[PDB]
Amino acid sequence: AVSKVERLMNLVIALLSTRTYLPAEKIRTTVAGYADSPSDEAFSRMFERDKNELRDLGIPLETGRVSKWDSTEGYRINRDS
Amino acid sequence: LVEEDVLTSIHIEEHEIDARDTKLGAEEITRDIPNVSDEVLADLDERGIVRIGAEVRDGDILVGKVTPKGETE
DNA sequence: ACTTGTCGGTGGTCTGCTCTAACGTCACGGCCAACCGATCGGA
DNA sequence: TCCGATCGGTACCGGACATGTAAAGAGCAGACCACCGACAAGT
Repeated sequence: AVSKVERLMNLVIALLSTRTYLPAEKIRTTVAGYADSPSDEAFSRMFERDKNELRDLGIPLETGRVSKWDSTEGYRINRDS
Repeated sequence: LVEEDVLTSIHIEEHEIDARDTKLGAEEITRDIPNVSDEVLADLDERGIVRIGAEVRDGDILVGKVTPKGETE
């Protein structure tokens, strides 16, 4: 049982403090509050809603590949912007 | 022979290090060196390499390269 | 008042399978190029 | 009894290093992810 504000704070801290792009699975496993999702689709919907809410507040999230040798996309927040 | 440098020769050794592009991250050559003392980096210039003409002993740092480690437990 | 599990849609990317109808039809390439001794199988 | 084949072996320490080609293309479908609409129940 984690409040939504705490979940969003954990997500933004994890994105800011990580210098490399993180895929959805790593965020689900690591960041607290995403481990109680009954199904993968429910987690994806919740993460999309949270990301949309954060983007609405003006936080400049950047999406790109995890690595030049990998195809999965990741998330990262630029510290300069 | 020792005193007057009769049988004296000069030997030149070449040391090379490369910072290639890795899958898990990018390698950058700089004088960060997170875990050392302060006296070790006396001879290094602003770009993390030794200065020309600076004597180097055994174990001294020539080029300081830091590579990403990745997520480890 | 705010939020979330459940439901359905677009478009892009990575991955795999099936198809194409003039006529076609049995490969070069060759090392090896030592030296001695012991043993099994044909003539 | 003789002899063309076949297999077994032949010193040590030091050192050194990493490949060189591709006769294609198109149509359809499946799995997964970044972007989204609703809707009632719990907070």
